[PDB]
Amino acid sequence: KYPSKAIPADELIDNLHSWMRSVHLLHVRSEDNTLRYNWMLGVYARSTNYTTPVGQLVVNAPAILNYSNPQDAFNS
Amino acid sequence: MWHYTSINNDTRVALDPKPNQIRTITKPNTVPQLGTDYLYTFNSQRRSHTLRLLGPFQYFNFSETDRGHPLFRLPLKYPSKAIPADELIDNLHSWMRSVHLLHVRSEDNTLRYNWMLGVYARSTNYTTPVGQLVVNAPAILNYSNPQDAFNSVFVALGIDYIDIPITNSNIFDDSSTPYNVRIWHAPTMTEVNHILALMRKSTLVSTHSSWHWNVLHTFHYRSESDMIDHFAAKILEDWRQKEKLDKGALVEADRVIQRLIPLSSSTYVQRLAAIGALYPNEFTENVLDLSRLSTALLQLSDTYYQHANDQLRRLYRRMYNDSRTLYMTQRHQELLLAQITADPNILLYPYTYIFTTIPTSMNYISNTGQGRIKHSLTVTGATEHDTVADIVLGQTGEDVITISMVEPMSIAVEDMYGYVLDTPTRDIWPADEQIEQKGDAVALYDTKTSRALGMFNNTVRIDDLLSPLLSLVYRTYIKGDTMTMTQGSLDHLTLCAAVDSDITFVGNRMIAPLPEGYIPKPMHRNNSTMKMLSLYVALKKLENFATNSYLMAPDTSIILLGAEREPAVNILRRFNRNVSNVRIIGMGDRAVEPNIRVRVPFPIDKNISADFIICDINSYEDQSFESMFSETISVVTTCASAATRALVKINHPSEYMINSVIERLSQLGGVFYHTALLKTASQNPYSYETYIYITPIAAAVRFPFYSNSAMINRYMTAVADDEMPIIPSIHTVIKGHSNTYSPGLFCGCVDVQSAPLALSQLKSYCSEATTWRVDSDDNLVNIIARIDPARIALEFRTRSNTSAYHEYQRYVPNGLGFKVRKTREFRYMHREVTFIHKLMMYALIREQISLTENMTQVVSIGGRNLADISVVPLNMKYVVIDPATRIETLTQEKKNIEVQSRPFQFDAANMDLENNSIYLFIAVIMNEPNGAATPARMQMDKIRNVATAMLTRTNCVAYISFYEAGIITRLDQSTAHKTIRVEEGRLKVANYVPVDTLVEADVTLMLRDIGITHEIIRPSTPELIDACSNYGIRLGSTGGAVLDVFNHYSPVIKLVR
Amino acid sequence: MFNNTVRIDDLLSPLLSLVYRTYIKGDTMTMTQGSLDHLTLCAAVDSDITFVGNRMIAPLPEGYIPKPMHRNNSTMKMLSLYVALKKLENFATNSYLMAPDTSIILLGAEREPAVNILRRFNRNVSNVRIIGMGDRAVEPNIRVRVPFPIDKNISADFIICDINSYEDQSFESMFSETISVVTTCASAATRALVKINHPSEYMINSVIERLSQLGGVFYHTALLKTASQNPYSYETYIYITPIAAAVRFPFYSNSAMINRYMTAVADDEMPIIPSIHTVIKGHSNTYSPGLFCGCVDVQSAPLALSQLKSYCSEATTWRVDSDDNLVNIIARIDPARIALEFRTRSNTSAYHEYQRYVPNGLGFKVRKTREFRYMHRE
Amino acid sequence: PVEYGIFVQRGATYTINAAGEFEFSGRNEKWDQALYLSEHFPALFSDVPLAGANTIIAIMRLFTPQGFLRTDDLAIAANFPRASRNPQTYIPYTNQRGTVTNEFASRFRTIVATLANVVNERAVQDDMQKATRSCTKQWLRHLETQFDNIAVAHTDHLSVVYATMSNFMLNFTNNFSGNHATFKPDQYVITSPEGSYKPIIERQGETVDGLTIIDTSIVWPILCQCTYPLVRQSIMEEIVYPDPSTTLSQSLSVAQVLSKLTLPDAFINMILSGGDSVVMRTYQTEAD
Amino acid sequence: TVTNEFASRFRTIVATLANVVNERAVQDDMQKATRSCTKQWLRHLETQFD
Ligand SMILES: Nc1nc2c(ncn2[C@@H]2O[C@H](COP(=O)(O)OP(=O)(O)OP(=O)(O)O)[C@@H](O)[C@H]2O)c(=O)[nH]1
Ligand SMILES: Nc1nc2c(ncn2[C@@H]2O[C@H](COP(=O)(O)OP(=O)(O)OP(=O)(O)O)[C@@H](O)[C@H]2O)c(=O)[nH]1
Ligand SMILES: Nc1ncnc2c1ncn2[C@@H]1O[C@H](COP(=O)(O)OP(=O)(O)OP(=O)(O)O)[C@@H](O)[C@H]1O
Ligand SMILES: C[S@@+](CC[C@H](N)C(=O)[O-])C[C@H]1O[C@@H](n2cnc3c(N)ncnc32)[C@H](O)[C@@H]1O
Ligand SMILES: C[S@@+](CC[C@H](N)C(=O)[O-])C[C@H]1O[C@@H](n2cnc3c(N)ncnc32)[C@H](O)[C@@H]1O
Ligand SMILES: C[S@@+](CC[C@H](N)C(=O)[O-])C[C@H]1O[C@@H](n2cnc3c(N)ncnc32)[C@H](O)[C@@H]1O
Ligand SMILES: [Mg+2]
Repeated sequence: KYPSKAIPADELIDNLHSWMRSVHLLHVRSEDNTLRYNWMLGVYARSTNYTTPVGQLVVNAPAILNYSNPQDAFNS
Repeated sequence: MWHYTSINNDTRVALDPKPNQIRTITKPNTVPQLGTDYLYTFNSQRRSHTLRLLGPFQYFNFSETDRGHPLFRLPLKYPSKAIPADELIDNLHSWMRSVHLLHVRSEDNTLRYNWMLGVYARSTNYTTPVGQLVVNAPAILNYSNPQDAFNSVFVALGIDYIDIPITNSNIFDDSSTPYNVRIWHAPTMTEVNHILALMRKSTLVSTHSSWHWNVLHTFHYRSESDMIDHFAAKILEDWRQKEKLDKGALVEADRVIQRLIPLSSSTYVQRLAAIGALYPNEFTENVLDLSRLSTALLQLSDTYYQHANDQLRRLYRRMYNDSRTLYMTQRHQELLLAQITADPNILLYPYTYIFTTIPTSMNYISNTGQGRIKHSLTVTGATEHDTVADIVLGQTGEDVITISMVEPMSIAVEDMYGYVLDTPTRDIWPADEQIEQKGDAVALYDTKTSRALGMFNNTVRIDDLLSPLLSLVYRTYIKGDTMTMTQGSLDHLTLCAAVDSDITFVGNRMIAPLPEGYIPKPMHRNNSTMKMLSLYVALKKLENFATNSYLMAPDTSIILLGAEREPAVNILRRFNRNVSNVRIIGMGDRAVEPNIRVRVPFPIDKNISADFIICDINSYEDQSFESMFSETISVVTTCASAATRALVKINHPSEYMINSVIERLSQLGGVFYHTALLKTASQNPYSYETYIYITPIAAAVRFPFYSNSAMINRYMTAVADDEMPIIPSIHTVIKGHSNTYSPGLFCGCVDVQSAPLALSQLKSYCSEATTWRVDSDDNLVNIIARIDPARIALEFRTRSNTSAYHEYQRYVPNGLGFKVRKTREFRYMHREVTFIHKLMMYALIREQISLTENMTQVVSIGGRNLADISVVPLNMKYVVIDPATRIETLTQEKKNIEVQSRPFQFDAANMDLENNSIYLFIAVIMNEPNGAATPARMQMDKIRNVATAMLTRTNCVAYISFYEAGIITRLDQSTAHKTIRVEEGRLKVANYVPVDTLVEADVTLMLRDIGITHEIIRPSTPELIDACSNYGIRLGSTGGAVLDVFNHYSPVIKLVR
Repeated sequence: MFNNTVRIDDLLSPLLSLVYRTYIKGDTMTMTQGSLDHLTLCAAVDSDITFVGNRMIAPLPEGYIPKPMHRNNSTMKMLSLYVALKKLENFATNSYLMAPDTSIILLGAEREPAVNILRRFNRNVSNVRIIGMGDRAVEPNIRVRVPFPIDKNISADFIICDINSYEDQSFESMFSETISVVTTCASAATRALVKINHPSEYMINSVIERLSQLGGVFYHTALLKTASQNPYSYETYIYITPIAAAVRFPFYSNSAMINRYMTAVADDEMPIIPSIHTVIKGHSNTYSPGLFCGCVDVQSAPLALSQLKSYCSEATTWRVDSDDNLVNIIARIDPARIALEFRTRSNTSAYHEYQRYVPNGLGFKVRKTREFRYMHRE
Repeated sequence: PVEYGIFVQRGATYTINAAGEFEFSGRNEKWDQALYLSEHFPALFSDVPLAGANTIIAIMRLFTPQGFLRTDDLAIAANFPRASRNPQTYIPYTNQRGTVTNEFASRFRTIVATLANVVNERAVQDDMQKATRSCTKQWLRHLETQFDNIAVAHTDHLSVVYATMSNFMLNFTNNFSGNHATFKPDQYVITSPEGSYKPIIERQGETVDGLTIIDTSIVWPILCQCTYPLVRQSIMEEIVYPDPSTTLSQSLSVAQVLSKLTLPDAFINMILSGGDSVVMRTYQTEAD
Repeated sequence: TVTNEFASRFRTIVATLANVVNERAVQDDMQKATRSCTKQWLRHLETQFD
């Protein structure tokens, strides 16, 4: 839309915001303080719109993204 | 103040107009006015428009015809932004012109107008039987006695009730209403009782403790959820009202018990009814979160359903099992009595139990709203602990807590250009001293300086330390926000150092506005840039001290002898753009243009001279000491020969190098070179690199050689460490009273229930600990706590593990922080220089004390708030004799610390020094107990008395700190002392009163006259590194400049017997 | 009832908002740096202010409308206590900015908005500590109990205590706690301004005796009361300072601030709630304090003014419009008029004059009027 | 598309919480009618405003009912069976006696204005000819007129029919609350302790000779190709007021059959009602 | 998935071609009718593609 000049900050912000409103990662919030969220696998699943086996696993069991020991997050 | 004071009134009846005001109630003639006729607001975050009419129109049903009006088309017309006020007003006005309620104006003054029925009729466009009755007999709306206003429509229509839809307050939303208000024909109390009884035989209905127009009305809900949200909002209203009534304030409550009574509801609404009637303490403490009110309310019931208190549990249960009854306090009940007295035929809900409220002593702390709590943990408390479980802290995301390496240094701009001096002291340089110092400098050069000092010097760079400030001047100048400053001013030089573009004043004290569309790039600076600027400022302050303008004089020159890109040459050239005829050139062996590229010493053909020079020569190549020495010598020689005011760098400032430089200047024919060591505040705080200042003077310089100079001690005392540098850990497991923790900081999160326990345990290590929840919804509380060596040195003196756990549990859940924004902690927090010098002196005295054998106790006179506690070993007993110290007999008994709490008497005969004792007098002799300055003769006198008093003792060791006189000579000539001062010849450190200084020569002479053993020691570089590594402190720039000259002139006398 | 009804916060609210409303429109312009008007401005808006030059505040950046400063009931009071200390260090001062390289502590703390306002008021002064320090304190304020922990080092050139335990407690514990609070407040600063929640002669004198007991310092003291306090509060601020001289006449007896509290005692009767009367009886003398308020047909209006002369000294009246015959009437009941009129049974009045008012001679006002149950008096 | 992405990121469905708050799925799934008895509701009908998706919400407002909730009073007086504690029926439109303007029709007017703005924006975005665009608007205002012309017949005549059919004996369930956002039918089952339960309402796939499929297209003949006795003004049909007996008797008959129909099962299960039993061991705690 | 990513990509592709053929259409001053007809065929291809 703007081949030769800077995107005006208003349009950049408004589109970036509406697109941010557009995103929602799957998750199961929990009270354990040791838990983390496997950002990579979640954003990936979302990007494939949950069609890959990982996206299936995530769409059915979002809790699998939560993890204590970092490695186990993938072993799971 | 037990009895409630209140004036209950049917506010809703008062809202209804006289029939005569109905014609003009729309105010057809004039535009609606904001804040009086209407209340528009646009929440941009929610993108939700909200209009709300005031006056009678706050209660107003809309006909679909009214909803077809463009006014209601407006929010769709402006999805993302506020409706402009003109359109709002014009549409609101034309719609106001659109409305006309039916009425029959009459001359009776007792008459009112039934606003509800009229607006309702109009909204249904008079199709309902009420609308028919009104369209045919408008006069029926007029009424004297409020109740009859409805009885008249009940008799005339023959119906037992009328179902009026409720209004949404925000006229914009067209959403289906949660419930609606049925209105019953029940003039008598008996008819009311019967309707209530029958109402308890039917789904989803509730009612108020009393009713408006004295006419019975029931809410009928379209679902359970609607009933729950309604009951919740009402519980909040009743609780706020009762919260006000219990304060004894007069209230204009429209009704005594604001909360709803279920007649038939589900379990959950019965739970809300029960905790609602309880008036739990937890509401007043703000322990509940109102962001999702009903939820918390349900949870509250869950506690009360199984409450630890028996009375509250049985009370809540009993209320739950008789939801239809209206529980109320005796104090409410007397208000209900006053109401029934003033209006004998008032109706109010007949089924009502009167309970005495159950007191509860637990005052929870709480505060919804942003702001992390910065706890100061107590060493001890009423709570005892035994084998506390290890408390794991969670991993924290960077979304919540970031851990930057070093805290950036907030500071005033002028403070960047300060420098400190160190004048020479020795009148002669004996050859044996030359061999000793040469052996020292060679041994020190051949084996590299301390690895820890290297780590700090390479971690705490001055460039990053200044970066947030220099950029900020650029950001303001880019916005045009900057305006006025003097031509020669330091603020001006900072501006030239912040932007690449040439600046120009439009007149006195006024920089030119930026040309349109112009946004010049920030000036590019390497690490030595600001330093070179500050050295230039130093020379400007040395040519004459009083100057405020820093511009070079016309027809004069400067050379920056070490060069590369040398941005400082460009900045300086641009700073002096308005001065006529001034050479400004760099001249390195690696120099790029503008700077000439050339080796030093200069080629014999080339002619180089200037009124000033700032050498920064430094060979990157590793080399023999003899070559480094000859090279630095030749560099100082050519630097001095070429200018009247050289400012040579000295990369390895041993006493031998500097003295060889003085001897070499002595060797030059016919000129006598005055000289002084120097250190600017723009140097890296930890660098031992020092700038010698060479100038010629006609007089021979008495005392030209250096011995035990401060700047020299900064380098020479540093030596290779036995140990690896102490890398700052982040701890995540809070063990109970363990004492295994390496310096660093606890950082993580816990479930908020476990938070009081965590603060209870980390009091053993950290002196203080910031904490916060991220949001009201997320139960984890984040916690950051730097480890204090002093707290360890206090807490671990005994095995007892007391804490204020009982207090910290008053924080859960709202009482320990809220912050959505990500926080940024540093591994090396800023501290003022005096504090660093304190910690250094403590490292010196503590290392000194651990060496001594068989001493029963440490007596720290004037110890204040156990400031010297870090020094004393955990085994031996500690004693304080500062009058100002607070007494804590429990803390003293539990932690093995006597406190005399009396002014120590310095007279020798009165004094009683125990054998096998270490007497600390750290900065106590220089002040009277009341804080007034003690004159120096009195200080030398009291030191003499402490000396004579310990002559009888077999084993005793005094440590009398004091201020040497020489510092006043040096600070009078320096600039970098934001903290330290010199008010009329006296030192004025920190906020302390000015105080006269002792001379070291007379003190040592006096101690020789007493014959007691003595050794004037001062903390060195390794003590600094230990202080910073242990406390997690970065030095900071002003501190780096002033610390050498300050530390050297706080001698610690070490009396020994 | 009066102390909890006549809050100072609502009493000041129309004024503090007005300074915000003017500043938001850019209508405000000139004021001195240390001036009280400046401090009021810092108390009115959350955004940091900055002068563009002497006696001139900077214009608002375009599109910027900063939120009003959030204030609790004790905010303006804390500001006024700070002003009091500034006036006590030297009476003649006009600038109220803290001196460079000096510190203050607001010892009682929570959100303590006053600490933020004060910190922003002194933004142009170099190097000044300003911190709250409550047991309930939220950041910036450090959270800590008083007396201070024996390890922690606390000192300042000024302190403004506002400590007040919400918990009901034994008198001996309240006494020991207030004593320790004054003691730590005096030890920590050269100019303490401690609150005294229950200023009996005994409490204050015990405080003077306790300061007498501290070694080597003689504490001059004075009771104090700022105008930003709730008008009815008996809470008083003792002012502790040290002076080289021993203070002749240091104890209090029959002091005014003390009498405000000590003379108050539990009443035999319930508080007199202000009624709104609606029936004007003829020369009756039964009316509880409050005010007549309502309307009559304008023909009956001269009669009404004729009767309420017995009670009210004066009575505002008006018709709403030329078309509506009812005349509204408001009349506060004067005890003095009752004490005059009821000395004898005669019921004379200027009815003959009041009937010269009907119909146009007794008011017109379309705008809604706002009467108060508690009118201001000097 | 943008508003869509913002809407559907929230979730295609939601569940009302026990605390009463909505909880959207966060998932984009096709609805199945098996979900109708489930905890879930379609999210288009939540009436919960959402930032950046205001157009979808405002369009979804147009589906709001224009009726009222009449209590089934005659059915109570007659003591007819009613599954609810307070029986009620949502009658789709109010009687509009004596009014020059018809509110049911005016609502359709505002609805059509909204659709005009919507179809206008879509028309200009797709650069379609002015001719077709105005033709769409013309058809819309025509629908407006047709709607008024029959609105009289629905609101003032069909409504009394709904109002009496609500009181008929066998019409025992509550039909609708008037709140699409929150309504779900009360779900009774015939549970037994020693068996599996039968829901009364079930998606059992019996179609009752096609009665369960709904042709919404049926609205077109209603608006456009049907006469009503009130619509016809000026000829005068004179309204029919059907004899109660013909349905009443039918109801009775049904009620009389299904009454005794279960009797023998009821009698035996009464006898054997105490007859189920658990195996139990009795340990002896003392001698003899 | 309710939406098909392979098809949605073709959707964005077609929007781009719409902008392109739009610019070429207005540069050559061609009739509004044919222009909207091109857009119509494009959205038809979109549907077939899904
Ligand atoms: N899609 C996706 N890729 C990731 C994510 N996190 C890491 N990666 C990728 O995984 C690769 C391996 O991770 P790293 O060990 O951090 O490799 P890296 O090249 O050092 O990553 P950089 O920080 O960009 O230098 C990187 O190339 C990243 O692009 C994630 O959350 N989502
Ligand atoms: N349509 C209509 N509803 C009214 C009118 N006046 C009161 N109501 C409704 O009648 C209900 C009962 O009246 P109240 O006793 O004042 O109940 P309330 O919930 O305390 O009302 P609030 O002042 O909004 O808190 C309220 O929910 C109002 O919404 C009116 O004039 N017109
Ligand atoms: N807060 C409460 N107040 C009164 N009774 C309760 C409460 N909570 C549970 N009960 C009793 O227990 C039964 C509900 O059981 P349970 O608590 O396991 O599930 P619930 O209804 O979801 O409540 P909770 O949310 O406390 O689990 C109800 O019949 C009720 O009588
Ligand atoms: C520490 S750097 C500082 C230079 C300058 N302040 C800058 O960074 O722009 C010193 C430089 O002086 C040069 N140098 C070292 N020895 C020199 C010598 N004997 N004569 C001239 N230049 C020398 C080195 O190449 C080195 O780059
Ligand atoms: C500078 S402070 C503490 C310095 C250092 N941090 C320490 O703890 O030793 C010195 C304190 O000693 C106390 N003091 C001064 N003169 C004293 C005296 N003559 N006898 C006892 N205490 C004294 C004062 O109250 C003052 O607070
Ligand atoms: C009346 S409030 C006023 C505080 C402050 N002016 C404000 O509102 O922001 C006094 C506070 O001091 C706290 N407090 C009470 N006793 C204390 C004590 N002994 N030590 C420290 N703080 C105390 C209480 O928690 C109370 O919230
Ligand atoms: Mg109300």
